[PDB]
Amino acid sequence: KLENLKDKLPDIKSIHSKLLLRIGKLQGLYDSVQVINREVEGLSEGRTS
Amino acid sequence: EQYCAPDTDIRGVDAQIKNYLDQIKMARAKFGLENKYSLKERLSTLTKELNH
Repeated sequence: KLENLKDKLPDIKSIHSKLLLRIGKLQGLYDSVQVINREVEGLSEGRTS
Repeated sequence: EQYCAPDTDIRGVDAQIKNYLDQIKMARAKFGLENKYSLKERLSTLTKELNH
């Protein structure tokens, strides 16, 4: 059963490429929340234009 | 919720914040000016003329 190890390899390349996709999405949600917390800090200083 | 729902570009939803982040002071300077003095001095003289 270990002789081929051929058609069992690209179905782990598939589930590993979706996980690296889901990491980069939620790493982008934690970079737009840190934009909202830079505006609400600066706006509640008192200086708007 | 649109960052994690599938089949979406990331840069197309990052521009929905720049829309939202400027619609939040276009409603805070619309009630921070009409409540500043145009409704302050309508209650300044009218509470003196009630007392008299």
